[PDB]
Amino acid sequence: GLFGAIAGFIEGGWTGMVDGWYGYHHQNEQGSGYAADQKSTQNAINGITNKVNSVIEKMNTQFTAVGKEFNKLERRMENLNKKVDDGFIDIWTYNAELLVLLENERTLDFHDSNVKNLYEKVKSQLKNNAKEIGNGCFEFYHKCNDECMESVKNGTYDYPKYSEESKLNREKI
Amino acid sequence: RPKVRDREGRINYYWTLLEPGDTIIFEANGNLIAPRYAFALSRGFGSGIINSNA
Repeated sequence: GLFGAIAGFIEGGWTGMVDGWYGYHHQNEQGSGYAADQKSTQNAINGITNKVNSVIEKMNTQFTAVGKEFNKLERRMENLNKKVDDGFIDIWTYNAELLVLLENERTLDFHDSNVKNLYEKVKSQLKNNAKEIGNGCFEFYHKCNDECMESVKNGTYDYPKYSEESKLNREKI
Repeated sequence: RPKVRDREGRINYYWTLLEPGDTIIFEANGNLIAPRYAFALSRGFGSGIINSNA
C-alpha cells in the first residue's frame, strides 16, 4: 500500500499462519511449516491496543441530564438548548467519523510498515548468501536446515560460517 | 410622560396564544384597547429574523 509490501510486492496473506500477524515460511529438506515472529507481532499488538484504548479510555463524561423542558413563552430558551445539543452532536459526529477514517488508514500503513521492515531485517542478514526470488521470499545458495532458519528468525544468523559455500554456488548463476 | 411622537400618554401592548377549545375573556370599565382582528395560525419551528437592506 503506502510502503508497497502488503498488497504491494507481497500479493497476499498466509491463511495457515495462526501464531500471529507476522511470520515466516521455510523450505528446508526436513520440511516446510509456518511460524510467527512474536517480537514484531507483539509490538504491533501493544501499539494498536494502546491506540484503541486511547480512543476509548480518553472519553471523560460527567453525570449529565441532556433534557430540558420549556413552556410556550420560552421558545428562545428552547431553541437555545436545541442549539447547544445540536451543536455538540454535529461536532462529535464529524470529528468521530474522520478520526475513525484517518486512524484506519494509519493502522493499515503501520502493518505495511512492520512487514516491510521485517523483510529488510532478513535481507540485511543474507546480502550475498541469497537472492531475492519472487516476493517475500529468499532462495539460499547454501542449504539451511531448521537450526539455521530458526537462526534467521531470532536475529542471529552467522554469515561467514556459510559465506564460502555461497561464494561457490553463486558464480555460475 | 415625555413627548414621544408628541404624546405624553402611552399604550402598553400585550398578547397571548389561545389554544383550541380554550376561551379568552376580556372585562373592563375603561382604558381597554380591544382586539379587532386576531391571527389563527399553526406553529412552525426553529427560525429567526434578519435585519439587512439586501
